[PDB]
Amino acid sequence: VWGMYQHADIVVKCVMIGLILASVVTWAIFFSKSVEFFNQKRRLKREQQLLAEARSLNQANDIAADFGSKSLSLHLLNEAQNELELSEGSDDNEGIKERTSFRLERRVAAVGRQMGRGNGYLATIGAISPFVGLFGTVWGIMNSFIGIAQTQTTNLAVVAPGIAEALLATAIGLVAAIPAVVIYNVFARQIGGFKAMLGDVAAQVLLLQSRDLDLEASAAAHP
Amino acid sequence: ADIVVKCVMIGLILASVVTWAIFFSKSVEFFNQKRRLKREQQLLAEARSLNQANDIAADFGSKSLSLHLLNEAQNELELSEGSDDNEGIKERTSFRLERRVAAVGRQMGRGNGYLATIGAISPFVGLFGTVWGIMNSFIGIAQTQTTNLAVVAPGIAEALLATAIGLVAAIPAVVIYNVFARQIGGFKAMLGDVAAQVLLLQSRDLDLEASAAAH
Amino acid sequence: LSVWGMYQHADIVVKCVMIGLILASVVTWAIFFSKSVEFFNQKRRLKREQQLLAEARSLNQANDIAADFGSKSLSLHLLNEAQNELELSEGSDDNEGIKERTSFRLERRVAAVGRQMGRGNGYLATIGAISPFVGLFGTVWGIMNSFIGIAQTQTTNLAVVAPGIAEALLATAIGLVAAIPAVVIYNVFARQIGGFKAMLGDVAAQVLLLQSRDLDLEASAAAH
Amino acid sequence: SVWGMYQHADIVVKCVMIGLILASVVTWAIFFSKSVEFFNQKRRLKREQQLLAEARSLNQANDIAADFGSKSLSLHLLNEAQNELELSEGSDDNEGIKERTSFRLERRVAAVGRQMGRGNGYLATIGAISPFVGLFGTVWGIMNSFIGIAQTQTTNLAVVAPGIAEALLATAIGLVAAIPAVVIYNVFARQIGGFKAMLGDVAAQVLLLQSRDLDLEASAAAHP
Amino acid sequence: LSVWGMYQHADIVVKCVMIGLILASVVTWAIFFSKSVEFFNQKRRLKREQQLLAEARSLNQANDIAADFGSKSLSLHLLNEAQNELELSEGSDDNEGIKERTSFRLERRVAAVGRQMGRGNGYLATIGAISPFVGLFGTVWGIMNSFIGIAQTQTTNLAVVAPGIAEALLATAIGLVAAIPAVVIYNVFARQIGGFKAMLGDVAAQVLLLQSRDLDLEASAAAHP
Amino acid sequence: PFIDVMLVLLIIFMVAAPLATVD
Ligand SMILES: [Hg+2]
Ligand SMILES: [Hg+2]
Ligand SMILES: [Hg+2]
Ligand SMILES: [Hg+2]
Ligand SMILES: [Hg+2]
Repeated sequence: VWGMYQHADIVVKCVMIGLILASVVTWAIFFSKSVEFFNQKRRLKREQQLLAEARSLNQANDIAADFGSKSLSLHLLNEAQNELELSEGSDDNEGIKERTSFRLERRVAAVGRQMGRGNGYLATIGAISPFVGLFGTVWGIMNSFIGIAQTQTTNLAVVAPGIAEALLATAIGLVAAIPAVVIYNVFARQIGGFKAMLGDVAAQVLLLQSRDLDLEASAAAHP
Repeated sequence: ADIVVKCVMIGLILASVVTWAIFFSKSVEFFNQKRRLKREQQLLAEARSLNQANDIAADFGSKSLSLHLLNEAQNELELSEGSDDNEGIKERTSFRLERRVAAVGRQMGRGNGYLATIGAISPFVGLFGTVWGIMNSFIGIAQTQTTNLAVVAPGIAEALLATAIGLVAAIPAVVIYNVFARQIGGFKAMLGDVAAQVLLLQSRDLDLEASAAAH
Repeated sequence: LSVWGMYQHADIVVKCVMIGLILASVVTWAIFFSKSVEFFNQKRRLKREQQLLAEARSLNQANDIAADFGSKSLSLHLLNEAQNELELSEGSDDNEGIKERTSFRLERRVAAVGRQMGRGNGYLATIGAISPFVGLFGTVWGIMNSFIGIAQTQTTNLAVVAPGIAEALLATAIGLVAAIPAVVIYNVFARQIGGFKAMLGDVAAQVLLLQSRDLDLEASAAAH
Repeated sequence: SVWGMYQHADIVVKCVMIGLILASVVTWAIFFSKSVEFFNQKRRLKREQQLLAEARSLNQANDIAADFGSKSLSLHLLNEAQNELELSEGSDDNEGIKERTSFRLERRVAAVGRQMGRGNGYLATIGAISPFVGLFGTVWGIMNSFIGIAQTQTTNLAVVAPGIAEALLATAIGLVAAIPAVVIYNVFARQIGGFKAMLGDVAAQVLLLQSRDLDLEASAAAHP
Repeated sequence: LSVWGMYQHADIVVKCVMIGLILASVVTWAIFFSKSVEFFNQKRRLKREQQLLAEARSLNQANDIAADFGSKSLSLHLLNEAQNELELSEGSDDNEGIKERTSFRLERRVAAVGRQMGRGNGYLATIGAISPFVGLFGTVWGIMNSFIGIAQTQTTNLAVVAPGIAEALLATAIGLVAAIPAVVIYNVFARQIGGFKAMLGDVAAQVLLLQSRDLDLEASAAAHP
Repeated sequence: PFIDVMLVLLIIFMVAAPLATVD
């Protein structure tokens, strides 16, 4: 209760408000990054299914023509094409391919690091919440022994408020701790899988570019 | 008694039910696919070419994994028709196969997350149950005037059962998780071996053919 | 009191926790001893074979030094694997090719050997994982039996609570004796398996070097 | 009384409390010093990357990066690439130049990391043993309490509540010293990770420019 | 009684936990001191060798600068390994090969030296992880025999059992006193061994760079005489 | 850093179980 929980201490009330705030942060993160993640994943799976039919790189640029300016696959395809324009006139294809991959994979890596922004918060909250709770309980039963030292009435109605605030400290510690760690683990799984899917679309682009460079260089030799 | 403790315990029991459902269904999956892959590898051990491999695996079944790898190598050979660079084909083929295996790996471990978290957080959700209980009891002794804990002892025991159930729900989840990790390990190993065979056969044939048309 | 008494003196649940944890300790130490003598053997003999192959200026000299090693020897398996990739590739003009396929095979074998060495690590890892939970379940059973004692006797004395708490602390003590050695032994086996996989990798590197050097010297030697 | 609580403890628990307070002091000093240093260096690097993203060549990059002052990292990377082009003057194999440049630049980035993590070991260790030092405070304290109840007989009236309260204050301070160390260390790992990532992107830009320019130069002089 | 008597007056199991934990602390300090003298000598020796070889610019000059670094010197061993790969490869026309074969050699020794530096780190890590838990076993066994004691006769009046609880908590105390120094020593050994592996890696990279540059400049210089 | 939860909870029951009696 508002009068019950506010009764008899400062520090323990502060660990209580801190841990409940931590739970709020975990759940706010949860909803916002949830809608973001579902949207972007839906879009990406659509784009990969569409690009699976491109027999070349030009066909890919046509399938991705309308994908949108903020789309990722248009960013990868644009990176490959821009590496073809900057390398215009080079006799070494074995090089071009290299320069493209280095670009593309790093883009993916960067997006990976852009996915894990804020996951540090969930990790830390789930990490220290049982320890902050544990400090709450140790402070509580410490206040209990202080209580039996003042009045010297020994047991058992004097120890009770201290034991109460201690078990409340552990309870709040677990309620903040568990959802944070579970959500963090699902974010590890999903960030892994999404980073992988992005890797798959990038790999499609790299393959198309390499194959076309080989067919072009080999096509004007013998014929 | 109370409310929260019973919901926590029924939650733990539901978690135990999910543990056993995963146990049975994943058991059937891993055994079937592991058997199919073992057979397919023993059969492909007869391959002296890439064409002989595409032939041994023609009827392996449409959902076969080895037919998917072999079909990927062959498809990379067909899409590259007219290329003079054999060092190219090899690369692209490896890259393709290297995705395949990973994807299949990621699809076998789709469910282990549930077992892992259930076995990890089950004792702690149980502990929350009992701590809420004993907190309600000592809150009880802080009203009126009391002493002689024998009055609140049953409530506290009832609380300790929540942790008991938490641990009992946790144990099968943890053992099952470890066994499924081992099996996925062996499976990723086998799938990797079949992919490695396809890559070798392709590389060797492209080398012997390319060296034969240099003379 | 003493041990056997402490067993026959206790509940049925703590009886099952004691028998379970005692069994888990037994398997932990058995694994330790058999895999310890085995690992000592494998490292000793492998180090011997590496010393012999260290004199090899040529891959043929390696196959000759390794002629009589053992039917199950690891170095003979690596040299035989290189030989098999040279034979399957016979007549190829791309040596850069052969080298690739050879390394690819050799450095897979090592990894596979690792997974066979860790064929037993699953048990130790799992025992160390569940032993504290089984012990903790035992102790919670103890303290619960204590509060039942204070519920019957309506006493609150120390001697009605004593049996339950003593049983709980028993569950904890045996819980630690089963839990700790599983974890240290598991980590020591990870450390030793790492060193073994590394050593085998070094022999593989010797084979790969000899092959690459010889192929280069042959391809360069006939030109002229 | 806080002064009385303290005066109730022991000389060992006193070392535990003053020790934990000192450790908390050093963690906060580290936080402020390396924090200002790191923000400065990060903002500088972000500025430089934003500038160098527009360079269509390597001469254009060396020109845009003119200064940038001195101690800047991008000028150090560009200078390493330049030094490898100058040492290789007269080499016809461009595959070589390229290779060598990456080997240096990559490795340089790693060194920067090792200079960023110098001193973070302190935070890791303090956050590692702080709960253990507090726990030692409490167990030593409560041990003194039980010895106290041992030499005086009948029961213990109020005598050591405060001793026990002070032990529990030892664990409380132990956790209060431990937690900020661990959180600070984790933010430093995350930020250092992102830093190595940005520096890695600049190094990669230099590498790309070098490769593209050497290829276009070799191709333009491979036909008139 | 006092601490010494409290040791001599405790149970046999708890006596063994305490003596064991002091032994672990002894091993902790012996390891600390010997590895300390070793790592400081070798680290600043290597720092010198790196500073000298930074001027090599040749790999003939590297062998010459390192001509006397000592028969146990690490840079002399790496330079000799590259040279030995040049001598065994005499007559190879493929440089792309030599470089490869050279690198594979060098990067193989560094790791090995690294793995020899971390020999014994298992003890520090294991002692720092286990010692509080083995101590915890000591006290839990102690208070367990105590509570077996209070339900025998069966007693009350807590002041009669207090010596047992004291002599048990001593075991956790000793466990922590052995545990903490192990953890600190292990952490500095991890970081310092890291820096050493890095420095050795820097010298090896110098060797590889010099060798590559020589092979390129020789091959290109005798291509257009 | 992990068992410390279990350690301190077991300790707190060894502190609270004597807090139980008598008086
Ligand atoms: Hg507050
Ligand atoms: Hg319900
Ligand atoms: Hg039984
Ligand atoms: Hg101290
Ligand atoms: Hg002993």
